[PDB]
Amino acid sequence: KRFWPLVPVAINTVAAGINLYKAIRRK
Repeated sequence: KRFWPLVPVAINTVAAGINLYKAIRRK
C-alpha cells in the first residue's frame, strides 16, 4: 500500500514468536 516499512517482512519477526513454542519444544 505505497511504501512498505515492515508490512511484507512482518512474517520474519512476528512468525518467529508464533513458531517459537514448537521450535524450543522440538529442536
